[PDB]
Amino acid sequence: MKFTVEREHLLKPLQQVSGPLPILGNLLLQVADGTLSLTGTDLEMEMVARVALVQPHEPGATTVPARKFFDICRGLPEGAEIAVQLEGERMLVRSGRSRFSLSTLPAADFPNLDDWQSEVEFTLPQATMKRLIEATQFSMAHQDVRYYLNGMLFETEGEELRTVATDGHRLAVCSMPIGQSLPSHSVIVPRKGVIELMRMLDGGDNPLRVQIGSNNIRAHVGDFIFTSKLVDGRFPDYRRVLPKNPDKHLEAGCDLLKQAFARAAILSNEKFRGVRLYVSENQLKITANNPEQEEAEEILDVTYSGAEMEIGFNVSYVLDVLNALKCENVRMMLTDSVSSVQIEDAASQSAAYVVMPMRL
Amino acid sequence: MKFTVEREHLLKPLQQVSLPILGNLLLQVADGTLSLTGTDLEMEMVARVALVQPHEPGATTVPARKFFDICRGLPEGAEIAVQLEGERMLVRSGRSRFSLSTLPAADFPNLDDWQSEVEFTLPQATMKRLIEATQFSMAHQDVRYYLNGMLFETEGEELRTVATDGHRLAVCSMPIGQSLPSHSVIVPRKGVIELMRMLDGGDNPLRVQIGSNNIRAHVGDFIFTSKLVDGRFPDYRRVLPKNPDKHLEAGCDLLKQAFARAAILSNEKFRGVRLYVSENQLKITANNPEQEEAEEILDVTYSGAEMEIGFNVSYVLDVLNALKCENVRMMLTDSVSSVQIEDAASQSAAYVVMPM
Ligand SMILES: O=C(O)[C@@H]1CCCc2c1[nH]c1ccc(Cl)cc21
Ligand SMILES: [Ca+2]
Ligand SMILES: [Ca+2]
Ligand SMILES: [Ca+2]
Ligand SMILES: [Ca+2]
Ligand SMILES: [Ca+2]
Ligand SMILES: [Cl-]
Ligand SMILES: [Cl-]
Repeated sequence: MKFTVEREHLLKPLQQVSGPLPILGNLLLQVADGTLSLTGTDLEMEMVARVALVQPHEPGATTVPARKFFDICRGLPEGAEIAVQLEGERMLVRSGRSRFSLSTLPAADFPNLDDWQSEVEFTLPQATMKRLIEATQFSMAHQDVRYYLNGMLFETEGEELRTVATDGHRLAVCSMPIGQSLPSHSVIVPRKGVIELMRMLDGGDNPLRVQIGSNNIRAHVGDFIFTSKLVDGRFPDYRRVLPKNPDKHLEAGCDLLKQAFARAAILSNEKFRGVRLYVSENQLKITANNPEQEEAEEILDVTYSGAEMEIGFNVSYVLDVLNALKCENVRMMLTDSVSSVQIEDAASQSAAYVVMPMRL
Repeated sequence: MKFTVEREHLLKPLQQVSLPILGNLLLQVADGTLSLTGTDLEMEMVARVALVQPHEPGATTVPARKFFDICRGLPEGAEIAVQLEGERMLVRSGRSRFSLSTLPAADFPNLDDWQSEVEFTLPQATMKRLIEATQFSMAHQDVRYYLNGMLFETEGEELRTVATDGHRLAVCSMPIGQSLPSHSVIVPRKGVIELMRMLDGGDNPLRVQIGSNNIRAHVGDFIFTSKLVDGRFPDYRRVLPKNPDKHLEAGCDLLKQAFARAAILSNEKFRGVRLYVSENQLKITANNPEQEEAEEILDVTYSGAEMEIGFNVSYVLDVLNALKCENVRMMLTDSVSSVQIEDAASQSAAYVVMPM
């Protein structure tokens, strides 16, 4: 196995196949039919990056320490030529008067995911999948014993793809039309897989092809192919959590709302983070207090014409939402003091967020 | 106690000054000035803010982080009205209202009074230079406590910093244009951090006062005071190689990046690399327990005798990173002695690394 390649034709592929038993700490390298393939895996998911070889090359395959190899390539100067050749049990890397000899492990020992058949497929712009994931990712659970929440639901229905995330306390949903007729279907992508998928998306003109099997998901964009197992479990139904008829709409500028809440949060309970809202004609008042009896109060002009009411909620969750929206204006959809709140960009129903009420 | 001040005039001060009462800031309105004081009993920062609007005298103590976070949290151009009521300190701006808990000003600790013995003035940029040139070589948590801080030495008209952990050393000397006595104090690491943090970067000069057990720095409307560390700091003069007459010169960034690449295949714990010097060439090698190997060859300016020597590469990289320069000079003795490293264009800082 031998190849010579420009440094910058390796770095993005290396970035993608690297991670965030010891062979899982290596990258599989393969030279075949004019192409260098690099694969990383943690047994649950895998990334394959292909790079065209325009310079003389010789076929073969090995595995090499991922972090050391990446760091060597990155440490070489911009534009450097990197010549690689297998020499016994070692991989030799040379560029200029810099030389390196890395340990290998056999390509035969690099683990594969089981083979599987694709049952649902669709293509969509990368920007669209990026918006879907970014809209909801922050509401996924981390390491909950309810293992099926440590991930994101992907739901196809009609011509729409939808993502849902919840940690069992708060919920995020995003839906976007993708212009293809789809079966009604849903799967749970593990949280790490979501993150890896997200980082594969450069926001470019390459279309994204998604293929979903009964136990796996695959995403293809240009020179990259990502494959992950699905979480084998039942996701909760997002539909029963959405408020039925939130008939009291408050609208206000996102930043003003966010800044008022961030100030109020400073004097809220450090563990439970409850803040109270008092809504009246075109006016919102936010209060917070803590066990030390310190108190915050914010009054803002907003748009509102419903009946007066008050509601409490977790200010950390509400701030998470307002930071995810990054938009001009926000809509808070209210029912009463004992019902959840749904929050949206005032100018788009594509993403919605639900936060539980708190009795304070 | 009442004041009303622009957000812009509180923020920098609050940031500079930021057992329960140690978590609070002491606020004092007296003689048309707001004083803000923060302390951890070892050191203290005081900021003075002139009050151009109506105000009433008095003092209290309030949670530092919360007050800072509320003031920062308010919008550009906010006016911040403050008054003691209770028990509580009220902060108001726009239609944002806050009630904070207090501890009595009477309880706020004072550093003991002390007398200035040595005093001088120098530019902010010179103190920045002195500290950044050496800070990275201080020990962290060494049982020789005085190595966890930084020596500040006056000699002739020079102010000098020295930092060392036993394994490598940094020294930097700068002229300050005043006749100074010969004196040395050791400033604790925390104090060195704060001393740096108060510069700022404007053209306000720094005024330093040194006592037998304290150092004080005045810049602008801020006064920082720290206790000193006792103990006998080593003599940089005995650490400098007596006659390192083998002189190698190389590009700083070229040299750094070569070491940084070799370091990848050095032992993770011991970090050793080998240097082979010969006529106008440097070879750097490294290897690890997995028998992986790195080799770098660089063109350098060298016409001394050949030799080889081992070093902890993290120590060398620390030096090269702290030098912000075009070319470096490595000054060698033999395979079992230290190396001295300087900017090829300046002698005002020097670095010493022990061989492995
Ligand atoms: O080890 C010792 O007993 C003294 C005192 C601490 C600093 C230091 C010593 N000897 C040194 C030799 C070299 C360097 Cl870089 C620093 C030091
Ligand atoms: Ca992977
Ligand atoms: Ca449609
Ligand atoms: Ca294009
Ligand atoms: Ca209040
Ligand atoms: Ca070595
Ligand atoms: Cl004022
Ligand atoms: Cl010097």
